[PDB]
Amino acid sequence: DVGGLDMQKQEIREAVELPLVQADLYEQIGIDPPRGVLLYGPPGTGKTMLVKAVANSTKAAFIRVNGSEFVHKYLGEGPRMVRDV
Amino acid sequence: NYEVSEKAFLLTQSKVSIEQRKEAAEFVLAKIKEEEMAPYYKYLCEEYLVNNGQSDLEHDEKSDSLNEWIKFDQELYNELCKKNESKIKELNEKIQKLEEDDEGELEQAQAWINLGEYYAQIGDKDNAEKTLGKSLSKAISTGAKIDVMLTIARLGFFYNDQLYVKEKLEAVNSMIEKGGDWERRNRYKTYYGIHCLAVRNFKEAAKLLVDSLATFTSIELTSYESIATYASVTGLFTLERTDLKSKVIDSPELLSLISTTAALQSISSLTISLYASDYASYFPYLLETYANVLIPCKYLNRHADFFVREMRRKVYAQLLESYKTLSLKSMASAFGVSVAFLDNDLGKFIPNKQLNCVIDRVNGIVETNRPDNKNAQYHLLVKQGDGLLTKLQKYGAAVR
Amino acid sequence: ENWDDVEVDDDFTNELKAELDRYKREN
Amino acid sequence: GDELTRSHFNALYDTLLESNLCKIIEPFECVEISHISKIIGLDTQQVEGKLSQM
Amino acid sequence: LTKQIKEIKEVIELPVKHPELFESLGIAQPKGVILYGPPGTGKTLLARAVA
Amino acid sequence: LRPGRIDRKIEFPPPSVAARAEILRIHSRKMNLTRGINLRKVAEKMNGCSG
Repeated sequence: DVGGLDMQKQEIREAVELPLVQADLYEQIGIDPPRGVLLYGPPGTGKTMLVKAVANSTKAAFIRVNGSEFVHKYLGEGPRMVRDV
Repeated sequence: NYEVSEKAFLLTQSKVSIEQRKEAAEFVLAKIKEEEMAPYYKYLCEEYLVNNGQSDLEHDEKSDSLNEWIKFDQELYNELCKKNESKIKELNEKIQKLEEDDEGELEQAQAWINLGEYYAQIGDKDNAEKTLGKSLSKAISTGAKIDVMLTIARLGFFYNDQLYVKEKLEAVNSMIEKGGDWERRNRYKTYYGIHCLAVRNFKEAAKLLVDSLATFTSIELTSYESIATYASVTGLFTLERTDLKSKVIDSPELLSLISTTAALQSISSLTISLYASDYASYFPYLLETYANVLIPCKYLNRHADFFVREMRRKVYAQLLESYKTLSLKSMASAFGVSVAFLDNDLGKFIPNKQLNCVIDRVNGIVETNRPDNKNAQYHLLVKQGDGLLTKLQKYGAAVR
Repeated sequence: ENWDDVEVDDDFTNELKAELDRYKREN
Repeated sequence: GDELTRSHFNALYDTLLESNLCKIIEPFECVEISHISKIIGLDTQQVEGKLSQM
Repeated sequence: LTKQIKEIKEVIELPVKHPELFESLGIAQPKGVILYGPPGTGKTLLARAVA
Repeated sequence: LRPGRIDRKIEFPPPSVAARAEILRIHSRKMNLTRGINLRKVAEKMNGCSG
């Protein structure tokens, strides 16, 4: 449902879908797969349906936590909610 | 030095191809004379002691080589010591000034790096081992200690040391974190594969020398054509017919070597005859490869017929599954095998439980027994089960 | 070295080349 | 007529022939070698060579 | 960078490992050291190699 | 820029073709690769590439 990003989506599958299938490809070749992923660009262009398309094609565990929801009305609850994720 | 010790052992035993005796005799008196190693010209007398076809003429006139004098003398010894004693005076003069200055850890370590190669080229073995102890304390990073592993490997190839060289090989390659570094894993596919040939492995050696990258050029130590020759040695044991048509035949690494040097007759003639399961063309390639490959190489001729026994039982097992009952005269006229030599070939295996076969001499036919059975698998666990219980009982009673 | 290096072989040396004699004659 | 794809049909000759034997062995084992050659319509030495291959 | 390594070795690294040099010469150890060049420098590994 | 604070200012030149030769065999290889490629030929293909 989203075209034109095949150049960008190809690098996403290598850093997301690829290490979740075969983990020995990075050990034999000797390349450290990126653990974190940041997505830049002006707000309202990418992201959005891209993460949903990758999560649907992977068919595995997926956790989506909003960046503004970590803070809780209680004080010490903030660091505990981050650990539970 | 080049090749370490090869040309010195080429004259040890040669069954055929007398022309190679002249070339091997001219190479040992060339490189050693050109290099700086004094003593390695003297060891020529001690290496051929108690051997057939000795190339040393002193008390034994039976030498068949064209050049019969390898013996150590004082003419070449005096010429090599003048070059060795002159350079060590200049090396010890510059390094001594750096020891008193003590500026940085690079100049202290690099001073012993040039020495580790120098004491090996002047003929010092135990003296070069003491140089690694000083460079170990002067090591900077993990790569500095890798050069110590090279010196242990280079000096260990002369006498073929499978104990200290093989043990310290994996210690440097492991350390804390192994990783995919090219200074360790690549050398692990080469140095470790050499020690597997002396201990008669053929299993773990087939997972390195066969399947690997396309270069592994060590220059002075080994070459590309030398390592590619052993690919067909260990590749015919563990690797089944599925991997012979992929990592051996259709592998692009061996395709360029066949069109370059066709005198090997190993990775090509033996692989095609074994893949086709045709004994008619498989026989003449056994003698040609045994003479020009196994015999000259140092890590092969030590096996020689021991490695030949493994190749013959491989084709007999393939044809065994291709039929149930077959006449002895029919197979003799098909693949072109003699009847008298057929009984001697199968007589070295069947009684050893290597291959299960039934032969009826009344009608002159051969049958096929059950290759795998449930009781045959449990018999191997009897020796393995009692072998463990022996150590638990013996060593358990020792400590008490 | 089980059943291999202890007894070596001591066979299939001059008898291997002798097989080609009956192959190039009777045929 | 395409020389590029022609190399694929040459590989399918031995590929489908090994697949053809799968339809002959449908009644499991205990079949005659001469009966197989009459169904495929080839030489006995050519069929027996491809039977031991699989 | 070996050409630039020998410069920072005899300036930064040298008096640190041997404090008795400049003390016998009567001079003082330099305070700061700054380098400049095109963007995308590999100088990050240079400061890490001194310590 | 006045003396008394920074006594040594070293200029960092941009990596050249010969400078990237030793970098391609160290920084560019963290893994097991093939030695068949040319080190000086790849460095010439990179234009204006820093460390």
